[PDB]
Amino acid sequence: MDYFNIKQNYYTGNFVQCLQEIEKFSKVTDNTLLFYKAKTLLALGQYQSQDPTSKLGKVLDLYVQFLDTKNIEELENLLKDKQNSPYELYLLATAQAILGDLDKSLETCVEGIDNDEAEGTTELLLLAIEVALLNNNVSTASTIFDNYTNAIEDTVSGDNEMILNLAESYIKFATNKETATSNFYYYEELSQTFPTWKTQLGLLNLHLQQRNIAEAQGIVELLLSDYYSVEQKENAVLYKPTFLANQITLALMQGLDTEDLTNQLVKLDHEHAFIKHHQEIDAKFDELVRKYD
Amino acid sequence: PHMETAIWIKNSKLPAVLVAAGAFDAAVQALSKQVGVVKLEPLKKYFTNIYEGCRTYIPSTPCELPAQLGYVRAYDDTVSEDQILPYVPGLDVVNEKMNEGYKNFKLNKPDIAIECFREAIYRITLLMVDDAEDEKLAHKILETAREYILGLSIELERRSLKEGNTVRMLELAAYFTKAKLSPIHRTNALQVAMSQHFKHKNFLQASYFAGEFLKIISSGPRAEQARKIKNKADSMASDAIPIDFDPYAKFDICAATYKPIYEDTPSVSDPLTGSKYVITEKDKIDRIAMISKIGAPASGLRIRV
Repeated sequence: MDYFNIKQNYYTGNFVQCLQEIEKFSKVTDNTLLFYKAKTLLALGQYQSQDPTSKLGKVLDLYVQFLDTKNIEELENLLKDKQNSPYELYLLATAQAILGDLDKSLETCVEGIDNDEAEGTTELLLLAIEVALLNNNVSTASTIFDNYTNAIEDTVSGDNEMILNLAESYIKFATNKETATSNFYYYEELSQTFPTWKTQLGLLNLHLQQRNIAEAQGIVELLLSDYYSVEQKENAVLYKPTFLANQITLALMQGLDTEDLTNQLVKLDHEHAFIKHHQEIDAKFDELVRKYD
Repeated sequence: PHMETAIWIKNSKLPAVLVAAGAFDAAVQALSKQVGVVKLEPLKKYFTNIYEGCRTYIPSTPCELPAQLGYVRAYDDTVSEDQILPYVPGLDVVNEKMNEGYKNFKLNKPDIAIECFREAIYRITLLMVDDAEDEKLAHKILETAREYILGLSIELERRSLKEGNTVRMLELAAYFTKAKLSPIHRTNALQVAMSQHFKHKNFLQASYFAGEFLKIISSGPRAEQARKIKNKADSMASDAIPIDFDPYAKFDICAATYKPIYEDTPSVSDPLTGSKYVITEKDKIDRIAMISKIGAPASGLRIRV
């Protein structure tokens, strides 16, 4: 239906505006509206329980609370055996994957991708593909994606065509296919229409991907340019970790020392993919030095 | 060892790729049979950089989801699925580091310069190259790199002497002159030698070196002193202190003991560096880049895809 705007702003990263698109509805106790609102508020770091009445807006509070204690107790609890909507599940799947249970997470996702609620389904198709690729499952991601695609018709592709292209993108990003054409033009366009850290950072990745350390270099200097790292401190402090991680990899291509000072920031800061891999690899090496005495 | 990774290991088993594919042991074992690599510690940073250098993360949608891994391949869409390999920073950077070396050589900081050449030797070791010109070149750089590590290691060992050892100190300042550096740089070696053999009334060398220098430097402040020194010296074929050094000979300087290895002299080489030592040093680590075993047999440095 209509909130094509609310959405088109969310998946491009500017919650500055994605929230203004929801303001245009005077609390229509709509689940789609509750979802993106609560979700957009979290993003702008201004979440505020949108009501404990809804057995969704309630899962939301539980999920937000979860994020602050890596504790799925009441979240997994207040959902078990109960037949809930994809939206309620999506929040559960993330909780599970954030914790590391990537296999029980894709299950949760599929469980709901294939049930009742007309609404919330495409939002899950994405989270399913994301959670699959995280867990390193490319073809399952592709299949989860292919089955849903070649089936569903023109209307779902209406509002959610954007939610879909995104998933298709992440698959292209791992598959490393059309990384220079179809895929590059995809992020290319997004940044030149929605200059967010999301769109930008994506583009930066397509450059690193492509060896364009030059263009890559630019996209970086720019993200340091006040317009982003000050005139947008908001959804910019949100992406700092991943951004440092991107700089490290760029810096490695140019053979720069920075490899260390830079990931000091991300280390003594976040514990994400790059640092997960970094400690993994760092240790596996010392494990080899012991080994050759 | 995943969808992407497998392709790599399937497509090339050369160290650099093994490292990027996260298969460290496999790589350790290859550098061992191929270049005689034994001591691993000063090689960690290099395994790490290769690995992290071909991986990049793009943000996941709900931001508090962990980022998604993306691979950086060596070539583009238009290549045999056979030739799907990881991106490994190549020679652009090996030079960049070779220069830091030269910069530090002109500045007179051997420590910080040796540190650089060593780094370039390490990067060459885990390099990935496609052309044959580049493979030829990689070795050319490796050669030079060790000639500077060796030459400076000698100058350093010379500076580490307490007076009273002037016999050996004149021996070293002369051998430094034998390190196959580029002429522009060999100048500073000659000047050190030429001037120390002067100082100890050994104008038999003092003259030699100075001339050997003047024939690379027409005029200039320092070049002018070379002249004034070669004259005074030429007028008294003195032999203050005879040293184990024959300019009219063929020999290599032992990278460990810094004594000359003449053509008869039995010696052993270093599989990686190629530096030469006296038989005394067999089975110890090379001094040019504490990584390989001297004399251990190797099947060649594997750089090319």
